[PDB]
Amino acid sequence: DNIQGITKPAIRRLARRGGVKRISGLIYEETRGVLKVFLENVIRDAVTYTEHAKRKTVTAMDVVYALKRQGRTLYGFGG
Amino acid sequence: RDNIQGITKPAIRRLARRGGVKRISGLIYEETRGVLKVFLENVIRDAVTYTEHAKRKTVTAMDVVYALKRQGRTLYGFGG
Amino acid sequence: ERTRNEMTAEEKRRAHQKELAAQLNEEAKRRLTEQKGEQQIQKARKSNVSYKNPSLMPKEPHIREMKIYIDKKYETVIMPVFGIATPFHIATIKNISMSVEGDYTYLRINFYCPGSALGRNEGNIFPNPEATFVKEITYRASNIKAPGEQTVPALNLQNAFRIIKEVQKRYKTREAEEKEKEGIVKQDSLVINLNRSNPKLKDLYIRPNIAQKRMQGSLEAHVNGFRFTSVRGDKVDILYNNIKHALFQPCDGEMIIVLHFHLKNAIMFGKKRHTDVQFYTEVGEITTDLDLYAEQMEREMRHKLKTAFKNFIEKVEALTKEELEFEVPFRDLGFNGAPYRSTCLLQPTSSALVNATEWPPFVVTLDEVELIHFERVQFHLKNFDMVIVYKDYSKKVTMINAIPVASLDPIKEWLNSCDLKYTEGVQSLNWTKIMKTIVDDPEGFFEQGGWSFLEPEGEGSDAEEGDSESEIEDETFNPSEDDYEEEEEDSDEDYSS
Amino acid sequence: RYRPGTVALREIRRYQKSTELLIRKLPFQRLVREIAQDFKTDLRFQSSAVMALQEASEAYLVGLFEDTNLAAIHAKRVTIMPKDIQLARRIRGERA
Amino acid sequence: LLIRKLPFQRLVREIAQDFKTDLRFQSSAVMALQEASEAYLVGLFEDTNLAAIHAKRVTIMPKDIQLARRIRGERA
Amino acid sequence: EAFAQNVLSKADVICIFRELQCLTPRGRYDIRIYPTFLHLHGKTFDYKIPYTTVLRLFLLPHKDQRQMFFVISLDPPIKQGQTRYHFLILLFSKDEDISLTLNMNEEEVEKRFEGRLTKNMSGSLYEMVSRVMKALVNRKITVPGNFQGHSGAQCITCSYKASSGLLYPL
DNA sequence: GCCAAGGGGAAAACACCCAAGACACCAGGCACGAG
DNA sequence: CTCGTGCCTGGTGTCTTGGGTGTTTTCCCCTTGGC
Repeated sequence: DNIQGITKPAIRRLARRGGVKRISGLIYEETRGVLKVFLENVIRDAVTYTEHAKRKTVTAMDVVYALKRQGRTLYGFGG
Repeated sequence: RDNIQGITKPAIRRLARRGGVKRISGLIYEETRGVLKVFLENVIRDAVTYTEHAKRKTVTAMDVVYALKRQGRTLYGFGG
Repeated sequence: ERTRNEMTAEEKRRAHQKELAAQLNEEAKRRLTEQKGEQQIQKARKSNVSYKNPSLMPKEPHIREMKIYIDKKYETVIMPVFGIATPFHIATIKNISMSVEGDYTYLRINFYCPGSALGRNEGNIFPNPEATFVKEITYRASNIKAPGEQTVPALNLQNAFRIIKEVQKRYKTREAEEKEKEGIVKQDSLVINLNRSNPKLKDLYIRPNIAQKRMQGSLEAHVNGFRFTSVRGDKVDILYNNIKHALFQPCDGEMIIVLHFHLKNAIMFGKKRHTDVQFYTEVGEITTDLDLYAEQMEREMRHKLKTAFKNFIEKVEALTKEELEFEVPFRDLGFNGAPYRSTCLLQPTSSALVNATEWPPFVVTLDEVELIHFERVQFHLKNFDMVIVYKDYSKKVTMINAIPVASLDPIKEWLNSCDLKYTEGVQSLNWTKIMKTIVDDPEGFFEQGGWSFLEPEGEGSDAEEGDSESEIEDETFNPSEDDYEEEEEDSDEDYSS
Repeated sequence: RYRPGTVALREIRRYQKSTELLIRKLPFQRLVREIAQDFKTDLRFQSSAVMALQEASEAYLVGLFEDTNLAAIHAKRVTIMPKDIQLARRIRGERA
Repeated sequence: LLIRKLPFQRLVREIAQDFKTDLRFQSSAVMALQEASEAYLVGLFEDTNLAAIHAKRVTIMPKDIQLARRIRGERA
Repeated sequence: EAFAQNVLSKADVICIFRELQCLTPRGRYDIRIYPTFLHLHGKTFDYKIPYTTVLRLFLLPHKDQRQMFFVISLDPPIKQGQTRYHFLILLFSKDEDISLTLNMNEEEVEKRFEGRLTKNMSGSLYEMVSRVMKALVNRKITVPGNFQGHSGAQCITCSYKASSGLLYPL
């Protein structure tokens, strides 16, 4: 139920950041839904890459692959 | 006759009707050609790109196939 | 192998659907062959006579004064046409314009005539369209008061200009009344359930508005109908019978809780007549401009409202001897589509397919669905469209454009469960043609298998068992005997596990 | 109604298990050669490559029109206007 | 950074549960996720505003996000 | 013609740029040019703009490379009923050709236009109209500088208020 | 008394909805073009 | 060889802007007060 924990202002601040001027309260219900769907796929992939690596705790290496594999790639890292 | 008009308004009107698009501004037909040209240009460039490794001076469906892949337009119905 | 999950939903459904097709055609033939005995609707029109004779026309000071004049009692403009006091009934004037052209004020009067009477299907409104027409009249008068005048030359134009818009809008409005007023059955009453605990709801915004702007009010159930009373004292009544459907949209995932009324007949909100009405209230902050207590109050307020409404419904259902069961849209059975102009979540109810969140409201009484066609259905598409055929072919089909293809199978299943016959077609041919075609010759239509014409000839209907098919250009891929021989070089090298 | 216009066009919906190319093949082939020429000379075009392009583009343009329709629908408009194509392209991010 | 790190981590471990227990995440991964999470929502809102613009409005609505994702092809 | 000549058989008889696509005000108007004003004749309304009121004239190439926006800064703005416009905006295609005739003597045409123009001409409406109005109002044709975007257009895709339009870096 | 600070009232600038109409699109029809 | 592409016409219908709401904010009037 922690999706309810993703505070309205947190979302609200990102919306202001995205240049949105105004928001309708349903955006929170919707935003939480969107966040889950993105997360579901990224983690499932992150899980699978970690599962392949034979580990139970995910590392940034694994998430980079999950996002990169989806074209949602992260920046600022190397090895 | 100029092939840019070869993608005649009715040829476009058919596609838009199929893309579910109902009424069409005259203005659209023109942009469609641009878009199509932009679309094709990227594709043809890539087809040539492939053709050069193959040391060929003939464009094959394989080059187009290998190209549509690269654009997220993977195509089935060609090759061996 | 044999990894398939289960028989495809279609294969199960096919027998019933195939069954429904047979049932449909028989059913269609009787209903329609029987319906073919009914007939069309007539109309009438009158001429816009300003005055019955030259003596009944006014003699007002402006007329004498070479001034453009308006006779409100006769809805007529009197103007000095080259020294001639000439009347023009306001019903002939399309609109007006005025311009100041340096030293002069120009009043331009545009009139209805061929080509100017744009937009109306009434091209050639005129009792004699081949007659020549006074397209427009333009008068000028200086902006400057000339010697001896009682009014500036331009002042007459400025007042005639202003008053014409006034009389014209008043006439247009009285005309518009008659268009909206005709076609309404006199409702007998309502009978308020006096001195009884009449169920009620108070946070209610009516839709559409009665006046120019929205109002709140409360809805009460009475002896034979509802009443919505605005906070400004307006009374709105709904006979229970006249409600074609009562559908209740809980505020679940919606910023409003709504009671949607689909009506068997349209009713006047004074401004307009509507077959659909709503009562709803806002769930929360809709206009945020860029926390548990607030969030919890949302949960409470929703539940509070949700309960209050749910109670109102039950109280009304009990009061109504259940004759008004409030259908609740089965949200997980809803899908994204556009019945009018904008994307919305269409949802099925026990007897209708609707979307009452948005406005205008969309309601499909499944009892009236003759057939459904999934146009544009194709593998390369990402969306498709749905067409509804009505049981009275004199009425147009309804499209439900761009429904996403991911909902293809679920929608068919829903339709299947509703005993609804559907068909698919990559093409999207003209239904207006198809309707007149079948309207004019249903007999021959049914004889050509009628609606079977939509069948994509999936399974072996003997009538057209071979459809329109032919071999493409192949020998049904048969690998020649010589092509298999290269297999021996699958060299047995035990490459490490 | 057994008469022409009714029967064929009606049934063509069902006869059309075919995947007829919506742009005229030669009018298009000439444009392919033309744009091909715009890129480089000596380019022999296999009809297969011409077909590959033609079919992809038609579906692709239909695809573009799917989005364009949405965007028109989005704006409460039936008639698409180039702004919709643009909107669609921008959102798809499928821009050069 | 715009979401509370706790609810965010709680949600990550919670959904992880639906796939598999035992799963927990090193700080680097959860941070990387939020780093990705913010970028996605940023892009989506920008896009949604384009729709808002396109629809001649400033108050974005879920349908704006729906259309954007719909056109974006985020769904199956 | 028959009716027109019959009228003229008893009648006692500057120019009209016909069918002008205006974005502001929205509509199609016929510009009846006059000695000191242009009578923008419309399908319901009409307006006369004294040349003195024009602050500036701008020629803005559309990003489509197929149309041009011609702008006339108005001061005062025309009062469109209650609404008022500080500009006149015209949209014409680069290939929207026309012919114009001045109901003036060639001596007068030469006299006022220094031989830059003739009593009768034909050509692209944008180039032609820009030249004709440049004279009646004397304002020079304002054009964008060397600004041509990454997309090559002489303007930028943007939004201002509850709408989208083009921002031109003049 | 002269000179200044504060609360409040009426209003302006904005994001949004509802109404009208004109042009610009498809539909209808006769003709030329080149697959 | 003749179906497909096109020039021309009328109509609509459907996209544009005008009229309008009420929310977030400022400039102004009103009045009391301190040196």
